[PDB]
Amino acid sequence: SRLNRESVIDAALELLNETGIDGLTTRKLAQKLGIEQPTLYWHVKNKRALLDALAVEILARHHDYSLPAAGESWQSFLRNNAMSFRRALLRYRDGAKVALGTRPDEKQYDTVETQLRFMTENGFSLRDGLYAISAVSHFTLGAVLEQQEHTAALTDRPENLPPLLREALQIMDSDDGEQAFLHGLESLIRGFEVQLTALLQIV
Amino acid sequence: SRLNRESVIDAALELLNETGIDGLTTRKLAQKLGIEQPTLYWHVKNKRALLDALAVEILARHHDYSLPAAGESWQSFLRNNAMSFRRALLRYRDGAKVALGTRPDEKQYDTVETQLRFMTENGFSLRDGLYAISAVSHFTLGAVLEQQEHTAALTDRPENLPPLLREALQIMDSDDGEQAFLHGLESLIRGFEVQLTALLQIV
Ligand SMILES: Cc1c2c(c(O)c3c(O)cccc13)C(=O)[C@]1(O)C(=O)C(C(N)=O)=C(O)[C@@H](N(C)C)[C@@H]1C2
Ligand SMILES: Cc1c2c(c(O)c3c(O)cccc13)C(=O)[C@]1(O)C(=O)C(C(N)=O)=C(O)[C@@H](N(C)C)[C@@H]1C2
Ligand SMILES: [Cl-]
Ligand SMILES: [Cl-]
Ligand SMILES: [Cl-]
Ligand SMILES: [Cl-]
Ligand SMILES: [Cl-]
Ligand SMILES: [Cl-]
Ligand SMILES: [Mg+2]
Ligand SMILES: [Mg+2]
Repeated sequence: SRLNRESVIDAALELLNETGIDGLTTRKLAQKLGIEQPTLYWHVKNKRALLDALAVEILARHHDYSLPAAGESWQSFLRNNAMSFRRALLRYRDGAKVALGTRPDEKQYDTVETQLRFMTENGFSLRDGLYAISAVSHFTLGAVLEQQEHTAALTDRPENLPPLLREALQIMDSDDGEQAFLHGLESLIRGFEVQLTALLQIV
Repeated sequence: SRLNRESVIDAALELLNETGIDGLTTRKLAQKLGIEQPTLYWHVKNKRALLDALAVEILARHHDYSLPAAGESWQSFLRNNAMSFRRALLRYRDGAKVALGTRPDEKQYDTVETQLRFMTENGFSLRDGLYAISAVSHFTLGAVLEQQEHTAALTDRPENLPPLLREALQIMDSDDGEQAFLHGLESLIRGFEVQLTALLQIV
């Protein structure tokens, strides 16, 4: 079928959604596209290049809150951004795994620059703004990964529980992870705020 | 060589450290142990079972701060716990990936029960204590994953940067991730504290 970037990525995303990140091999991608491997190699040199581009396209397709609204507070922006990031990562199987370790793509420069600039405009040093942004990303990535990967293990295989753990597992099995995610997100945001407002005060 | 649980795990950990989580196949494990695949299958039925046990053994070997000291504050415990968790996950290549999605093992029941009990004793509901513990784990897992996975991509492949992003990348390349990790950890902890102390107050 068609082998422009867009179609190669479409097909890769589809494949990722079926077989997960393990199953995203160049041989399997070639199979899905209906082509021979040297044909694919002309367009896609290895798994790594594919993963970088998938990371970018996942956000381009489904990350709709990349930018602060007019007059939006930094707290509100971080909140909306994190929820959108989460939604995008959950869209595809192992999407958070795909996103891991990446750096902003040229196509993401203006977006991430605006994010960073906006933090500094709200009183953060570049460093402290970056630390807050990173912590939000890491927390969100960790939550999504444990949610997605837990689900992959339940279909892989299936008491003596002490009571608090028994109940803690009941709490976790009664929700997809969103409740605990949103709770931790508020904690994290308020903590940045305490830090930011403290200035040079011991806090 | 010897095929008790301990030796199988030793060898798997070694293999993981060399080839990462992709390279941890039962065929390669058999090769390292010097055995045929049906021999290995008797001891290890699939990759999933191997991963669960590796998650457990990584913490057993290198997670030394699983339990609160006598009279230790919950804040201090969470801090020390998170640092220890991080250190354990960084010990092996893709260790954080190995740990993802798991649930406490029977061998971890008493430990995690004590953690949960200790939070409740310090004023948290079981739910809120769990939410704090989870957020710490997720944040820590996310940070380690992006640190480890970033490093794997630098050896996989190698300007037009706007200034804030340029500098943000300089900041990130000048440290292994620990500084930003420890900064986010304090934010997260203080946020739990604001939540906890607020009780029924609007906060
Ligand atoms: C500022 C920044 C960000 C990210 C990032 O990886 C990064 C980096 O690797 C080095 C220096 C700065 C950054 C994000 O991944 C990203 O997910 C992202 O690309 C991004 C985006 N493209 O919209 C975001 O929404 C941000 N958000 C999840 C906090 C975050 C912003
Ligand atoms: C309480 C709890 C924990 C963990 C966990 O996975 C979990 C769960 O899946 C369901 C319900 C409760 C828990 C941890 O993974 C673990 O990493 C862990 O096993 C653990 C340990 N074994 O010592 C920890 O140190 C904890 N810490 C990283 C916050 C955390 C505690
Ligand atoms: Cl074409
Ligand atoms: Cl295209
Ligand atoms: Cl606002
Ligand atoms: Cl033996
Ligand atoms: Cl043994
Ligand atoms: Cl203390
Ligand atoms: Mg990133
Ligand atoms: Mg866990």
